Amino acid sequence: GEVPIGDPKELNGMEIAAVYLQPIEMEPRGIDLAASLADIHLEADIHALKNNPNGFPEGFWMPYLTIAYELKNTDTGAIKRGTLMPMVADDGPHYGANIAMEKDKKGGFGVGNYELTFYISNPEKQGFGRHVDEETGVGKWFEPFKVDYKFKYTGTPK
Amino acid sequence: GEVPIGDPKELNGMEIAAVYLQPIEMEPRGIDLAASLADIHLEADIHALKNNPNGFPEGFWMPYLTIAYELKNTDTGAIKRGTLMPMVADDGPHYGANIAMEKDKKGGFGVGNYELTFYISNPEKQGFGRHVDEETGVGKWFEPFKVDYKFKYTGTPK
Ligand SMILES: [Cu+2]
Ligand SMILES: [Cu+2]
Ligand SMILES: [Mn+2]
Ligand SMILES: [Mn+2]
Repeated sequence: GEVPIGDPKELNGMEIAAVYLQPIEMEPRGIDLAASLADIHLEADIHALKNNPNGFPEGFWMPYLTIAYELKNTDTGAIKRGTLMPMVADDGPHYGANIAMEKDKKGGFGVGNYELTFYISNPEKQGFGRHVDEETGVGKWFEPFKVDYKFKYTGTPK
Repeated sequence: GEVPIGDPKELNGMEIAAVYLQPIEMEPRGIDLAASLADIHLEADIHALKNNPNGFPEGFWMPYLTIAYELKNTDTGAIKRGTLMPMVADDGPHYGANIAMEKDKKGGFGVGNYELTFYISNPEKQGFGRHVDEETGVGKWFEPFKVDYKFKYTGTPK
């Protein structure tokens, strides 16, 4: 029951797609918003492309990325921010977070037209190294960037 | 060059193998022992097996693992410990560390018969989440475990 969010982007040797589905229960507790307090679960699917400049195989999950998001309702004008934390599900690893939409007590996060922005920084920010030697070395990481999406939130799918 | 260390184990839905190379110049700087001060680059190749109980596709590198090593020289008795940090090379991500062997003056880490032990803890120790709902949930993480290797160190590869 995954609803697609806009069109996927291909940049910095990665494919960056967005989806959302029913809220999910995550361990460890206390890091994420609880399932009952949320309406959706946002996910960032980031996998390596062909000939990734940082040495990642095609289709491999891009790990240790630092992802912040910004969800804007174009109609009501409401904006919220958070972070997508790394986790694994039955369809493998991803970056995600439970998000309150209708249940957001501030309001203006119900059914409507939206803009989603990711803010991604490379793995070195989290202590992930890379070889730079002649034989096995890879190229420089990307500078912090962002990708914009546009989608229509049709309501909670739970 | 790349010299293999012992047999690769199949434990806890993972293929765990060990190899060592020539000292690798790594970035960012400061994070690892310098290539000029080292004699080998110890490596731990850990990927998911078929039917992984924690949702990881077959072949995928297992991320966010805490790997501590204990390299002991059975002839001389000299022990040293450290941790293998995550990094990427042109053939993909792995856990590695530059190690001083002949260049370590504090012990007898020269050519001879060695024992290598990895002490691996699950991704949840570094704040890696997992879904536990019925629809998209995965199995419980493995408890901390050891894997043992026996090899003969022949010197710096060249
Ligand atoms: Cu998730
Ligand atoms: Cu390495
Ligand atoms: Mn998914
Ligand atoms: Mn290798």
